[PDB]
Amino acid sequence: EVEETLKRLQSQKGVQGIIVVNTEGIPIKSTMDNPTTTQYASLMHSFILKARSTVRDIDPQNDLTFLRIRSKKNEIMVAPDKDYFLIVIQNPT
Amino acid sequence: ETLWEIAKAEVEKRGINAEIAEKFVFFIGSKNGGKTTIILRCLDRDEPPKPTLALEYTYGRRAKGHNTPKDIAHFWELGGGTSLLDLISIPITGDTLRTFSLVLVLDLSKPNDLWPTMENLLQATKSHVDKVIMKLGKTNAKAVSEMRQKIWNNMPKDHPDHELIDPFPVPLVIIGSKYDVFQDFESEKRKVICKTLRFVAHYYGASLMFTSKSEALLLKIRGVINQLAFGIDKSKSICVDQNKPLFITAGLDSFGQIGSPMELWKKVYEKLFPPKIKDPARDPQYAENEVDEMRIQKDLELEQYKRSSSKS
Amino acid sequence: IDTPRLCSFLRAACQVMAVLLEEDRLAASDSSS
Repeated sequence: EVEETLKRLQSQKGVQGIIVVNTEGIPIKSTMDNPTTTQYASLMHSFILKARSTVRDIDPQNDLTFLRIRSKKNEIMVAPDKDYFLIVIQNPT
Repeated sequence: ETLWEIAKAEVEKRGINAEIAEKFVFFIGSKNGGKTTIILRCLDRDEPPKPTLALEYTYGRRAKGHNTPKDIAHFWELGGGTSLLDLISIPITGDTLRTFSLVLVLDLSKPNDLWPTMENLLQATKSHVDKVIMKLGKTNAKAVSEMRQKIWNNMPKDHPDHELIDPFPVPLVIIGSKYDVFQDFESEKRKVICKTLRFVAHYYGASLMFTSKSEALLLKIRGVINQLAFGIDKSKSICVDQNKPLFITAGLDSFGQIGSPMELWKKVYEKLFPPKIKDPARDPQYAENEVDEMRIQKDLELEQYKRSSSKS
Repeated sequence: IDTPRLCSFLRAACQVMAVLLEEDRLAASDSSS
């Protein structure tokens, strides 16, 4: 089920790649080249952690619900997780 | 310094010739052919036969009487035309080829229906043993030349070595199974069977013997090939005349007398007996979460096993 | 990852992405049909 949805998403002209990072920067599934797969997993792992800390620092009884970072080249979205999150990159243009 | 250098020199000098690499024998046969009982009798046990066969492993020990050298004889077997080379290649390694022997068991019930079974298994063993002698990259192959010349000069001991009818570089003994059915065969059928049984022995230079309970020749002859487990050669005369017992000493069974090839087999085959789904779709079935998870599991486990990068 | 108990997250992540893509799609005196 989830694999079919991921394929359908990847087929969308906006989507530039999807990475499933599981064990804290260790992926299992990717639609991207290896150097980018590894770098992207690492960056988004560190990045989401920083956002979660920021929210807890603002209020000690709230965590992250969603995080989006945008750039000229592409846009990246992540969601909070218990064990692992999923990475999506799209071209906003 | 010199203390360990000499110690090293001695363990280097020694190492050519508890016991030296022990021999083992592999049993070619069919499933539920009675061969399991024969093997267990070679182990001198009374245990009921096991149904299954997947390179079953068992062994035993023998002594000589002056001491207990603990001569270990290993036993391996496979039945039916199943996973031919995938399993035959497992218990046979070039390093122990010179110590490896075959025995082939044939159920007398339907020689024709059993022929493709034993033939396919025999071809797998023949092809395999022929390669392993040098497939291992054995540069110092002098031993390979010696052991091959031994095999092909053991049967033509005295008779002029006119030709090697079929170069077969591993010892072989052939025997039937459940001869209790043979007495009930038609005379014409018994005769044509005898032709092929006689031929195949001399063709490979493989001895024959009977199988029973009071018949000690089975244990004796098997014992000889099994590291003298039940005595020594004790070569006896051929019993082609009585045809009631079975025994052939390889070398006395000259074709001109016992047969008196392709035409012989064709003739025996035609006279004796000519009549010789997985549903991966799973269509008449349904499940939603069970099948989705199974698809997920299949992919994740398969990729994990590849990543293990096992050299096996 | 082998367990559906975690694949639920993968489903949810897909659901978020699908909606965002659908939202992204919402872009732009006589006969001009």
